Amino acid sequence: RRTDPMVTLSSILESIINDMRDLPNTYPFHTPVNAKVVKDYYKIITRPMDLQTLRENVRKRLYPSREEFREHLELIVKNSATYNGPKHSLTQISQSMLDLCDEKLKEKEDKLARLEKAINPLLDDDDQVAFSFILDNIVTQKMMAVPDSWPFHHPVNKKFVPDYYKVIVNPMDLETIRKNISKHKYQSRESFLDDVNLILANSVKYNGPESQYTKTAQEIVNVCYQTLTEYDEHLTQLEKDICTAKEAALEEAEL
Repeated sequence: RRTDPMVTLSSILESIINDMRDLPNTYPFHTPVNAKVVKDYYKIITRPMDLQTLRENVRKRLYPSREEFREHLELIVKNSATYNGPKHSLTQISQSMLDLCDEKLKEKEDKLARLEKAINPLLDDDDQVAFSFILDNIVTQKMMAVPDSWPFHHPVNKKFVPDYYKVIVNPMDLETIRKNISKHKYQSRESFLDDVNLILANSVKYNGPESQYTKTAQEIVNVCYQTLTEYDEHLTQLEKDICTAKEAALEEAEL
């Protein structure tokens, strides 16, 4: 049953690296230029690339799609253009590798498009963006409007509260939550609420259960819950559409 789409994609990329390595005359691009032999090379080339580095990157799961892989590959040709010359023999050799890569990626175009959706199912998904937008409005319109909430709007300032980060191991604030929303970190309200509740847990632990600041944090948490309830039906639909889209993508990658 379930194979990880990033493993499947990386294996195709790795196979392409090996086909490029096999090509005649490509050896100077297999490994990084040796600084001790080409003494000025890294003064000219500031983003170096070679087949070994590319393969380590594939291994490290750095590429979620064709596009980021190809970009790095192309840097091998651009760097040769710059260093050896746009029309130099070595530059035509590097281009021979880019050309083989494109041919192999065209060959596997349908499987790759499916792996790529499975790896990043919610890129430009209107349901995720709509869901994020509603959460961001709960934060800015409701949670940040709680009287005296400002000290929870941004991370605690160490300058005025110097033991904070010694006491609190997992700090959280509304600005950090908004940054998470902006990056579409939350797919359902459960993970958003983990962060919102962490704000109150930190204040119960640092300021104490009866502190005025804990009472404020408690009101921020209450308004968050009340507004989510208000919007429950609309949010359930979005959550359903998001969780379903992820699953459908992972299955079409298998099938």
